[PDB]
Amino acid sequence: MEQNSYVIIDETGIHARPATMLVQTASKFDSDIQLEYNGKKVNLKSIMGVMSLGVGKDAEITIYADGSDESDAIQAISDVLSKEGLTK
Repeated sequence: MEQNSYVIIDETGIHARPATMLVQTASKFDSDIQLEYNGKKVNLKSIMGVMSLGVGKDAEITIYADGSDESDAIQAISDVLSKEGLTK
């Protein structure tokens, strides 16, 4: 299983807007990607979780992936994350 950590830079804190794309692009692949935040792991396939993940700004989040696209899913995430600008 391959994961990926990041830092929130969006004062909006990963919301349903992005959480959607991330979650989407996450499962959209196949691998079993999971969201994490300050030891708070969840399902990167559900918003209710990514949303209730209080992905506040200045907060460091993470995402896991265990499949055949895991790495590919991780590459998509960071992309979606940076794509929106919730991180870096």
